Amino acid sequence: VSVEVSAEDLLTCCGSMCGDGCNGGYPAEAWNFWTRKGLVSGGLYESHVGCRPYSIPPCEHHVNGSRPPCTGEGDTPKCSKICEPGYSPTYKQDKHYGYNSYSVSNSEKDIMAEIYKNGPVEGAFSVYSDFLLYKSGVYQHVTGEMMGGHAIRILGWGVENGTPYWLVANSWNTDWGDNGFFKILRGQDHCGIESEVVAGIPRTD
Amino acid sequence: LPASFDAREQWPQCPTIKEIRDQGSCGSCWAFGAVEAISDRICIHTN
Repeated sequence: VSVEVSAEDLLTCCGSMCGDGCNGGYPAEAWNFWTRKGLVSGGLYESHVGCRPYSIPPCEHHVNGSRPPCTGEGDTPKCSKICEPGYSPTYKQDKHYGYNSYSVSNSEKDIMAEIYKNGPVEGAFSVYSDFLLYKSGVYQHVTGEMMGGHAIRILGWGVENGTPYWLVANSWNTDWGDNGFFKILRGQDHCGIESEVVAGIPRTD
Repeated sequence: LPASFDAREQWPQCPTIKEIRDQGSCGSCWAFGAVEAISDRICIHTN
């Protein structure tokens, strides 16, 4: 049973507990939110998939392609507790809940065990200028100024050229990086990648 | 633990594991990280 959980629902209905919508927020509180209020289904922008699909259009994130380039940050859409027309059932009957949520230890092995045992987690790392140009390989910060913290999805690990890495999913579409994925140095708490791992177990109901 | 692990191979029956979203012009990555991993785990922990 695979459901595409709506980012929109999370971004817009989590109040100030999550932070401030499009002006960034708190990963850990996002997990908590799902535990308390749950989350509906919702696919990609203008997919008509699920109850609350994403309403902010895609763009070109530091790359060239057909899409207009990402503007910066815009407006946080409104929390509307109703499903898009054409979707059945009700908003409330579409809610998916968490049993729990917890922080994973700043430890390579703990993070490895968690993924292996329960699946992809969420982490965050500080983004430096050289990161934007990521194409392939294992990312390692050398040059460039800092930009900020950036939450991501860690779903695996490996070693390349004896350089161990974390397999991560970015949300800058598929035409950024390696078909939307990147690899970053592991075991050195690089760019703070093993520092803010959070996960949780769904509610089999 | 294995030397290499890729959730996308381990759980091919969960299509969300391979999916790439777009947060667009918004600092919502905190939410994407979340609903992406949540999507995945629902599929993993369910029959």
